[PDB]
Amino acid sequence: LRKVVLDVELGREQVQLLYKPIYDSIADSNL
Amino acid sequence: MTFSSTSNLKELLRKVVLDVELGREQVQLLYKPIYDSIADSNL
Repeated sequence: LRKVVLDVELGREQVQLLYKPIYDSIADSNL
Repeated sequence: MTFSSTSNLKELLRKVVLDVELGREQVQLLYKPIYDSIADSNL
């Protein structure tokens, strides 16, 4: 018979960059 | 002469029935907001 999969919601949660409002970014490859 | 004499002869008297509005209450589907439908005719 036909095979059907229960399309359930799994997978690890996405992670967000929460630090940005605090730190003052300094970007330079010369450091 | 008395109406009580002819009371039993129901076929002579006008038949009137008072409306009652009797029946069965409609049954709504309350579960719809909670569930996610998966309609497939070959499950």
